[PDB]
Parts: sequence; structure tokens; C-alpha cells
Amino acid sequence: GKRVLIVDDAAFMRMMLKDIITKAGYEVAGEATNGREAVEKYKELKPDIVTMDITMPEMNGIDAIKEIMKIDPNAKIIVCSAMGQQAMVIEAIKAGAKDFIVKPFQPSRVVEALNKVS
Repeated sequence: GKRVLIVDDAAFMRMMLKDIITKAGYEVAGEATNGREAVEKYKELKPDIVTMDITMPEMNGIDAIKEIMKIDPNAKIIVCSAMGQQAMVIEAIKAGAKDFIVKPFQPSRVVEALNKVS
């Protein structure tokens, strides 16, 4: 209940989140750069938690969440979003995402998210 799959196209963001995740006692199961790969790693890893960036809509992270929920109704996904992306956030939650983190990330908020979701 501590393996996390981090999804983000941006390398730094991955580095960054991973950092935080690991400092808070969680472990990184793997990383992906889009929804597609995501679904795949999900299948192969069965991570406890997933973090899914949705700051770039054309990336269709939302569809990626609905796919995961299909394949795993009890999946625990947290979405990363940017300031002002309120409506996508809503969508994502309606889609089955458990909670959200807003960038620029605030360490305690992340850890708090990982925590609630467990």
C-alpha cells in the first residue's frame, strides 16, 4: 500500500514528485509520460496509488483515468493540475480520481494526499 505510479510528461516534475514521495516514506513503482503508457504500467505493476498529471488536456489524462477505473474499480488516483484548472479537476473527480494536488507542488500537501488516499 505504498507503491506509486507517477504520470507526467515533464522530467523535472517526475524528479520532483518522486523526491517528495520517497521522502515521505512511499515508493515509486514506476513512471510514465502519458495516459497510454500509464494504463500499461498500471496493468503490469498494480501500483497502490497513481498520480496523474492533467495540466495538458490534449494529453487526455482523463480518458486514462476512466480506463484505469474500468480495469480496476478500486484504483487510487490523485490528479495533478495547475492553478485555475478547476473544471478539469472536477471532471477527473467525477471520473473516479480520489483527490487532487495543485502545482507548483507543496510538499505537505502532497504527503497529505498520499496519506488520505490510503
